[PDB]
Amino acid sequence: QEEVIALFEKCRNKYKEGQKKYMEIDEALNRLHNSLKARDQNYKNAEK
Amino acid sequence: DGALINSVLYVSPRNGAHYFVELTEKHLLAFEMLNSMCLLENYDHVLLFLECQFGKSHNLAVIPFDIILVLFTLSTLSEYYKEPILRANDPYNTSRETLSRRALKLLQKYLAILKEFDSEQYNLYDLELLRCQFFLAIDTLTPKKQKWGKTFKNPYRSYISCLEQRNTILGNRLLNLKLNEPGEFINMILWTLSNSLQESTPLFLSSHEIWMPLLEILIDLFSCRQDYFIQHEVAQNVSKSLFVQRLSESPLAVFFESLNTRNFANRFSEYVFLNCDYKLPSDNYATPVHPVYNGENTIVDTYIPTIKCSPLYKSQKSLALRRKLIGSCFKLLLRVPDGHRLITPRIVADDVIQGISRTLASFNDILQFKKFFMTENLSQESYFIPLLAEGTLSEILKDTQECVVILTLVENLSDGVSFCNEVIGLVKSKCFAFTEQCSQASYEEAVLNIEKCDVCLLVLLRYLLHLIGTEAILDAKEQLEMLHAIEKNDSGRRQWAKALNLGNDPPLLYPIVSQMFGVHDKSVIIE
Repeated sequence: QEEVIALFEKCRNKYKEGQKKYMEIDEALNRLHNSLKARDQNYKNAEK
Repeated sequence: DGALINSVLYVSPRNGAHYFVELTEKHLLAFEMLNSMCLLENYDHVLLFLECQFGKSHNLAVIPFDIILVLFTLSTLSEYYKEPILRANDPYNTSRETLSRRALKLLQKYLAILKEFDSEQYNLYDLELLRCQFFLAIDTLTPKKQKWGKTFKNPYRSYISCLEQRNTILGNRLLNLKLNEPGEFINMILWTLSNSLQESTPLFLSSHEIWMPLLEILIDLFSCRQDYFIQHEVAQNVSKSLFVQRLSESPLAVFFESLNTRNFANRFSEYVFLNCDYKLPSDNYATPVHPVYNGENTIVDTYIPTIKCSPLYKSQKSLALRRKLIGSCFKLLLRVPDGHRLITPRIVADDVIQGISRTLASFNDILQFKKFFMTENLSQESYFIPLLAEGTLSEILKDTQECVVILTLVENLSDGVSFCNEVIGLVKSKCFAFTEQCSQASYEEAVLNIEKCDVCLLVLLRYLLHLIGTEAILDAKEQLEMLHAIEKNDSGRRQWAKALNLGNDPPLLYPIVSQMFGVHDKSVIIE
């Protein structure tokens, strides 16, 4: 039972760190998407 | 007539064009800037260039003819089926309006500017240059030979046109190129006339957003071009036989040459009134129609159709467009010298009048009939509408009554007394009166014929008032007797109103003539 409860502790820690990474990557991806759209519009205007 | 047809001060006639106007430095720079922007597919800044200086200055910014063609093609990129393309071209919709709508609005505003020459508002050189550009566009939009179913010439050597190296704007082929194909001009006309009354959302949107405004603009431009051609391109004095040959080359002659079919009269009558309420006679073959620009008949997922038009609105607009087509036909015809007839278009005024009368008298819905015969400006449509009214009246009297009384009302519009005497003759003959041979079972169709008869007579009466006014309605006993005979026909119809065949009251035109020129029911209520 001690091994299994320690297994759950490490499982929950890995779960929380995975969600932290997932939020970080999703936030970065959304910011990059919006920035890319803005940069595309800016480049099209400048080229024209 | 006006200055638009008789202002040739700044023209520099050439072999291809007689309206040609040379460019000045400012206009040359404007043309170069517009073409340069159009090359970069920066249509938003083209429209902004034209709109930012519209109505804010005395001098006028003239649209080049090739930019006019670009705007014509842009007007076919309606949002309802081209939303992704338009959003991709202009992701930041700074004008909060579609490219199609802005281009169409600019086209209509510049057409309005061209239709009246305000020499005080705009200097004459700019107006003449604008006329030259529009006429060049129209001459580039010459229809191809009709099919049952040369690249680009720039008159100006001072600048390179944007259309020289391209033929599509945003995936849509240029309007001139699309219509300069053997069976596409007639196809476009039939498409818009059929979809003007469709209840299907994509077809009605195609007619209402793209093709009816464009057809309005094209018909107006062809009318102006026809007037300019008759004023200048002809040789003034003529042996009355070379003039017919020149008229066969007129812009309206080529316009309607793509509509000749086999028999112009009946096929034209079906074409103008396509998808109307009239019963199709003699089992005429159905006219195939297809969308002009790829998926005009589809609605893209992103667009949500959120506009509803009442049936009266759609019918009114469609019938007005049909009247414009018929009026252009009659404008071409009325110049034909008497006795002679046109060579290239096999068209006769009597044949067209009789065909339109046959189609009108076969209407089973009164709403479209009235929409056709109710016009906001009597003087504009004065040269053919009375003829159609009298012809439809004659045909209705022919089918309703075995004795066809000859109607001379059109030339009787000159003398009100003669018109009133003829009305008295028709009503005393009981032809205009409600007919006794009509049975009880077929009372509805007889009512329809009578109400159409009343509409035709009302149109002729409005034209009579337009040509003579209200001067001797009671001073001349003839008009008083005409009013009393209208009352006699009122009593005749009231006889069967009391016969109680149907609860609905029959059409009685006494109140309407009273409101117009019956002096409010003569002395029934006045005295």
